[PDB]
Amino acid sequence: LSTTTKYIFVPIATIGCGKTTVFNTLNNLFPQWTHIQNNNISKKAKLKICDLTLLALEDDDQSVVLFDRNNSASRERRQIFTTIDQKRDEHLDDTVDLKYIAINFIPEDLSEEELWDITYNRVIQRSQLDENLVESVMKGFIQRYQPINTSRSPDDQFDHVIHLKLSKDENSLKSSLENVRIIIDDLVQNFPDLIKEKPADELINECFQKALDYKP
Ligand SMILES: Nc1nc2c(ncn2[C@@H]2O[C@H](COP(=O)(O)OP(=O)(O)OP(=O)(O)O)[C@@H](O)[C@H]2O)c(=O)[nH]1
Ligand SMILES: [Mg+2]
Repeated sequence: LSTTTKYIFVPIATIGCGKTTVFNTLNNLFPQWTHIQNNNISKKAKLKICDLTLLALEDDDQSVVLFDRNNSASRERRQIFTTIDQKRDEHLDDTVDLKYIAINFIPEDLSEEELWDITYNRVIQRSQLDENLVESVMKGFIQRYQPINTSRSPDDQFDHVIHLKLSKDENSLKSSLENVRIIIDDLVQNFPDLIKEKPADELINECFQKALDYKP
């Protein structure tokens, strides 16, 4: 109306960390949020994910973009900050305040061995030349992975970091469901004007079930 705040949720992740499951759950809970999936964008598309992000924040209707891309490498985070900062005046007036929230999918203390075991088994459970290609692309995102470091450029440009968990499921609780709850609780504490009514636990569970059973 006079000063509007918008949010870009940026994962730091590798393949199969649950980015899309977490973001689909959130979008099921919050239909007005915009989930942009880098995987669904043609690498010969005119508008790339940073362009679509700014387009999806133009209307007063639109306040959250779920930026669904791995960003395992530091330079991929730097691309987001620089590109959006350079182009935001093409589409947004000066009353719009943009906040970058990092969603960290890979805990500081997780070994590369455990990261691989968890994500590789998730991905195989969802053409042997096919499998070797999948394994090799997954290894490339892990090879390039540089943990978040808000003490140095570029991660010091994040306004906030939400730290997620990454474990084998225990006590029949999927870690992505736990992470959805972590994000919602963090937002209601740290950005109370974003989520008005904290959704009921039953609704979160059902929105997660929908995302989990989604078969593209
Ligand atoms: N067991 C278990 N499976 C999960 C969990 N979260 C997601 N999955 C499954 O793991 C697979 C990968 O999850 P995605 O949400 O697609 O992960 P992603 O990070 O988006 O991976 P990419 O799109 O390939 O980059 C899917 O089959 C999910 O249903 C979880 O917490 N526990
Ligand atoms: Mg995905």
